[PDB]
Parts: sequence; C-alpha cells; structure tokens
Amino acid sequence: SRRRVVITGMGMLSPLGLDVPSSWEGILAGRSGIAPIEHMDLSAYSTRFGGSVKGFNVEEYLSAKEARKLDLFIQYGLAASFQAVRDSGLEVTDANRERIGVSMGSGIGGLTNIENNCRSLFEQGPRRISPFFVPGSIINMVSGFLSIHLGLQGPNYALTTAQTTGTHSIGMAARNIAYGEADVMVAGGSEMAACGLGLGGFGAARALSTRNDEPTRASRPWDRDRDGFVLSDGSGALVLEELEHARARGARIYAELVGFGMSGDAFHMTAPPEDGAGAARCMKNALRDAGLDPRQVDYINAHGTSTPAGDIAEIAAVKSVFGEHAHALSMSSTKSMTGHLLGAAGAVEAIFSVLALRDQVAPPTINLDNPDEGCDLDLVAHEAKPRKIDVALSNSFGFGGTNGTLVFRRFA
Amino acid sequence: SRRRVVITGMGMLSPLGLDVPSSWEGILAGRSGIAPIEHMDLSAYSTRFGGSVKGFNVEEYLSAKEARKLDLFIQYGLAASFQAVRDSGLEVTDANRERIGVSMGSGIGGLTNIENNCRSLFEQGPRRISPFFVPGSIINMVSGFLSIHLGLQGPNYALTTAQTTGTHSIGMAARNIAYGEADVMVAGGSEMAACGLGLGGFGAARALSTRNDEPTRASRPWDRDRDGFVLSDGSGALVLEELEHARARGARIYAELVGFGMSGDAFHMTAPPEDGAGAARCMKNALRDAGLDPRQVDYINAHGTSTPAGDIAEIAAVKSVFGEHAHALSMSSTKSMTGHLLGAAGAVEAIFSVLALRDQVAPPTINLDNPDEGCDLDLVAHEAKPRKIDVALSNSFGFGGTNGTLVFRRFA
Ligand SMILES: NC(=O)c1ccc(NC(=O)[C@@H]2CCCO2)cc1
Ligand SMILES: NC(=O)c1ccc(NC(=O)[C@@H]2CCCO2)cc1
Repeated sequence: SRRRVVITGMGMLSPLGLDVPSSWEGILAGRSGIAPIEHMDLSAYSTRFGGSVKGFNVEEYLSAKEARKLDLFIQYGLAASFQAVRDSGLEVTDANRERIGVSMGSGIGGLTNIENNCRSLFEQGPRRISPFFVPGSIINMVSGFLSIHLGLQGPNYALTTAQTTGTHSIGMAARNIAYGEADVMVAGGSEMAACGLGLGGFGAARALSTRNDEPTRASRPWDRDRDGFVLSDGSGALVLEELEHARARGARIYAELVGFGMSGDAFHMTAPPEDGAGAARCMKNALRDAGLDPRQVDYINAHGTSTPAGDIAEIAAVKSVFGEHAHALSMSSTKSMTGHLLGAAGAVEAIFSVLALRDQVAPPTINLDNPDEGCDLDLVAHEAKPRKIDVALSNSFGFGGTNGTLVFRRFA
Repeated sequence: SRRRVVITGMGMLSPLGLDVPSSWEGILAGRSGIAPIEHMDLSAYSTRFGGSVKGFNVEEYLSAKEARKLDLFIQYGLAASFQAVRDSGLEVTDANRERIGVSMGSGIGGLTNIENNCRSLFEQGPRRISPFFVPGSIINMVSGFLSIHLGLQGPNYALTTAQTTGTHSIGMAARNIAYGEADVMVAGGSEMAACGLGLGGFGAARALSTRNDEPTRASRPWDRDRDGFVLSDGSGALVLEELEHARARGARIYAELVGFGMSGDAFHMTAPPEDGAGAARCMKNALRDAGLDPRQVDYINAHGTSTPAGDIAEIAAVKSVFGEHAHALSMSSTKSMTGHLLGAAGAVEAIFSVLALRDQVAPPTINLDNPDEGCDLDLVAHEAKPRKIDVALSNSFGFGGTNGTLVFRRFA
C-alpha cells in the first residue's frame, strides 16, 4: 500500500552556480546566469547567448580518464547526482543496494558529442568515430554510470519527455518508492544542448529570444516584450526516500513529495493550447493525488519559459484550477534568471520549490517590467517575497503536449 | 491491491515484415531479415549489413507533409502504435480519453535526422536547419504525435534505456494501469540507427558482427563462432488494458501481463557480468511480481544478442534462477532472425512472447550450429518447437547494466 516519499538530498549545476546553495543565493538575489556563449563561434546564429555552467570542474567528481568518454550532459548529471547522494548522508551497503535506484533523464542528450562525431564521420570517415560514441552519448548513461560507481542495483532507467523530463523523472521515481519497488531513488535531469545543432535547431523554429545586445534581460516571463526562451545548461538531482526509511536512519528531511500529476494536451507538436486546458488537467490530477484543497497552494514555480503563448497558457491554467485563490498564491518563473534548462528545468525547479518551503520565500520573476494582458496574478516581480509557504507546486510542459506537476509540502 | 493488465492490440515493423502477422510468419519459418544495407555507401565501414524495414509506406499512416517533419524512428513508432490501436478495436471518446496514455521509447532516437542536419550545418551554416529539426528528432514525439493524432490525454511519456527501452516501456505502462493512473496504455519502442553514426559508432566499439560475406549467418546467439550483434530497425507497440475495461467492451485478449522486473547490474557501461547476476535478480523480481514459482515458466524470449559475453551471461542467469527446471523450459533468441532492434528489441520480442502463448510454439534460434561451452539448454536450435506454453518471459539487458523482464501468461 502507498508509502510516503521525502527529499533527503539535492544536487545542482546551473547558470547561477556549481551547487545548490550558490545557485539558490543567486535565485534569491535576482541574479541572471545568462551571458554571450564563449565555447563556440555563434556569429552566423540569430541567438548568441544562453545560460552556461561557468567553471565546471569535472575532476571534482571523475577521473579525466572516465570524463573524456562522456558528453557534458552526462558529466553534469553525475555531478548533480554525486552532490545529492553526499547531501543525503545515505550509506550504500550490500543490505540496501538492491533497494536504491536511479532515474536521471535528458530532453535531447548528447547533442555536442553527436555533432563532434558527425564532424569526424564527414571530414575523416567512420574509423575516426570514438569507440565511446554510443555509451558516451545516450540518455540512460547518467543512470548507468551512477549505478556502476555507487553500486546501485535498484530500478535503473531514464525518461526523455523534452522540457518535462526533470518533473516526470522525479514524479515516477516517487511512484517507484510509493509502491514498494525501491526505498531510495536518485532522480532528476541534465541537459547541455548549447551546440550548433541546439542553438541552430531552436533558432530555425524561431523559439529563442534574439535579445543578443542585452542577454540578462532576454528571459522575461509574462512581460509584454518577451520574444522566446533562453537556452540553458545544467542538472538537478534529488534523493527521494521512503519516509520510515529516512526516519529509521535519522535523515535530514527537506520536504515531503505529496503529489504528482501528468496529462497530455493532445493539441500540437510544439504549441501549448491558449486556454492551458492540459496544464489545468495536470495540476488538478496532482492536487487530488496530494489530497489537497487547491486553496492550500501557497507557491507555484511556473514553467514560465518567456514564450508569448506558453506564459499566457499558464496564467489561464492557474486561474482555471485555483479560481479566486489564484490571486492569493505567489507564482514565479526562476527561468527569468536561469533560462530554460529543458530536460533539467523540472529538476532544478523542484529543488527551488523545496528551498522555497525551507526558507519561506518566493523567488522573483526578474525582468517583469510590464506584465502582459491578463498576467495580473502575484508573479513576484523583480524581488524575492518572504511569505508563508506550506505547499509548493512545480509545473513543466513540453513538446508533444506532455505536462507534469509536482506537489511538495513542509515536513514536521 | 492491484488491477490486472491484458494485451488487446499489437503492431510492428520489423526486418521480417510490415505488420505482426507477416513478421510472425517469418519467425516461425526461421527466415532471416538481415541483408547488406542499400542506398548508403558502406565501403569504409567494417559492417555493411543489418535488418532494414523493407517497403515501409508512411503515407498509409500520415500525409507526406506531416511525415517530412519526423525522423524515421518516429514514423516507425507511429506505424506500430496506429496498428496496435486499430488491432485493439478501442473507441476513444470524451468519456475515456483522459484514461488512455502512451509510452513509446527509443534507445538512440533521431540519429538519421541529426546526421542529415550536420551536413547542412557544416556546409551551409545554421540557416538551412529545418524548423522541425528538434520536435521531429526528440524521442518523446512518438508519444506526442500519437496523443495529438488520436486525442489521447492520459499519461504521456517516453523511456530511453538503450537496448532495454521496449521492455521498460511496456512494464512501466502496465504499472500505470495496475495502480489506476490509466485504463489503457500504448507502449513499446522504435529505432532506426542504420546511419554512419550508428553503424560507425557500434563499429568503433567492435560490438557488431563483421560477417559481411554471409549476413544471414551473422546473428548466431550461443553459437561458438558468433562475433557480435546485428544492427536492426523497426518498432513494436502493444495496447495494454485493465482487465474489466477489456471484458466490458468485448475486447479480444491475447494474453495477460502478470509480472515486470527491473534491476541494475551496477557492473560495466557496456558488458554484463559473466555470471549474469543482474539478469538473475531481474527475472526473480519479475516472477515475485507475478506471484509465480520459477518452475511455472515454459518459454523465455532471451535477449540473446550474439555477443560473446551477453549470450553466456543469460545461460548462467537462467540456470541460477531455474535450477532443475532450466532444461524443461525452452529459451530462444528471435534476434537470430530479426537482429538487434535496440530500444525496439523489447517491444517486438514482447509481441513474439505473446504470439508464442497464442500459438503454443517456441520460435527457433536459427544459426545455432555449434552451441558454445555450457550452452546446453533447450535453445530451440534451427526450427520452431510446438510445445505447451502457459507462462512466457521476455528479457532485455542494455548499456548501463539496465535489465528488464516481462512475464506473460495465457488468459482464459
Ligand atoms: N565521491 C563522491 O561521491 C562525490 C560527492 C560529492 C562531490 N562534490 C560535491 O558535493 C560538491 C563539490 C563542491 C560543493 O559540493 C564530489 C564527489
Ligand atoms: N479536496 C480534498 O480535500 C481531497 C482530499 C482527499 C483526496 N484524495 C486522497 O487523499 C486520495 C489520495 C489519492 C486519491 O485519493 C482528494 C481531495
């Protein structure tokens, strides 16, 4: 019968820092992680900036021998996983290793490695493709490499649901624990799509902000002058643990994961419906799953991508789900500061939602200078808002009309 | 407690045929779908053959214009899914559409599309990249496009667990239904990795058979002269349905899905442990999940990739799990005929396991001319074996040491 699930460890790489506490201090100070991209020549691209991870040292985590074989998205997922496991204080043993699994996902996976090997294939031929090309590029290898290095023999898998990946990964990992398939899961996501194909591909769809001359102002969710999402890199991982397992070992518990929802829009490959009907179905599934009155929701970490249609669909969904309470809760997009970490978005945003509970503060939506038509909720414009938060909701919506919602609450 | 899950529809593209019945006729006849790859200069490659889908007409399913937006692996997953839904006779309505979801995965996803866009990017720069490059290439678009086409509003996600994808997709969809999150799921996998990067990538790892002179003899699971796996394309989809939901509408039920196991080896990035400890744990987990004794298993659809280490690991795992029953069950690798469909392997092999139950016949392991040291089980060498089959297992073992087992039983 269904067990309770708590958060005992968290780990992160983001455009604002190389761990959770540095990232969160940036979030609460309203600091932007967005800057011109330095790692390649973007002069022929319509977008030349994004949220890069700055000064990542893989030799904090892995031998340069192992690290050379792995795409950056895998390096980033392993860094966040290692941080989360250490933060949890969990000791892996012969007695518990079969009950500890991993579900670390990615939206796009090893696009840089595939680009570089494509360059070798076309310029020099197939014999120059890396022997490590496949295991170094495919999305399940965060889960694989983490399991090999820590000795995790529990459920081992990976989700890929585009921009919903991190939220779905955490939710489904919680279901694993809830239903008795594992006692512990490391779950979240990682992304590093800042290569020619990534910036070029999103560029070809005209989905990216082209505010090259003021990158820190590009990501402006619900602002009338928004002109698309900002592409960002990084990773979030959480250690999810059955409640009595966490209590038995004296774990520090950050918060409880009480609700998880999923829905499909069944509308369009890339565009969200204007009314947010799919997002609303998803949130309602999540709140019913958590046994909550919608009026209990104090904080929403929005998907809030800074796209014309996505930002307004989310207002419509929140008004539909919460009615008059939509005017009492606080809703913010941390993507205003971090940009859009795609498959990692839901994982870092789940961590920001847990810290909003820990610290009783709503992170700001920076750059919200002129809220658009109908964007009249408390969107925590400009500056962090200390307030009561018992229940926090984290939303993600992706290509293919795939929606996820996570519901967290304080644990006492 | 938990709801029962039955299979009411199946769909497939394979190297043996463009649907399930034609594929299955090939399987029972011991026919190979392996041939030198056409319309692609493979002179510089150490492997020049594979399992191609022959004569696929996407316009049976999509307009030319919508098909042009989608990588071949998505077209193949949509064909299998459309076939499965049609095979099920399910009528989607406003009363049930929220209860019908999709979990179609891929191991490698849109390599062909990525490859063809690298050409544009390197030669002509980013402005030639297709606007549909991202949504047309990402693994969750089979689930996405199927939900949009059929109006499915249930759980919408995609697994990517390398060669375990199709098995995990079906098992995790079955759980969704068992635990009441959906009444119907369309689940399985698709793969089209026969590009330079696929053939070159596996080739650079020396993972592939190089038996260019006799492609139909290359895939020879447990044969002493095997020299690695054969790369194959295609897709499988199953309609999973809650038992009372299937009975109420008068559905034709192929078989019941009674068990699902997962385990991580935590051993090596690409090689299974010699003793198959991980595959043994996973099968034991699946039998416990089904409430069945090892002695009740009659037929195993092996992973049986024709790699030296993989094939022997599976014999060790089966002897360990099944003890004095190991010789009474029949175990075969249909990869002897189909080659290795990677993330689709588990999907098409779940279909073969279901049809083994329907037709009371163990498919052959073709090319098993000289069983290797210790390969003394009933591996159904050369020809199909009619026999009693009440319980059938389908095993998948993939990169990252990720394992899955499905347990099917006759329904009456
Ligand atoms: N051996 C491990 O499992 C491992 C765990 C954690 C780390 N690093 C951190 O936790 C970071 C380093 C600075 C801030 O936090 C490195 C290795
Ligand atoms: N609005 C409410 O006060 C409320 C209370 C309880 C529930 N449901 C449950 O607690 C269980 C948990 C999974 C579904 O049923 C729903 C709503």
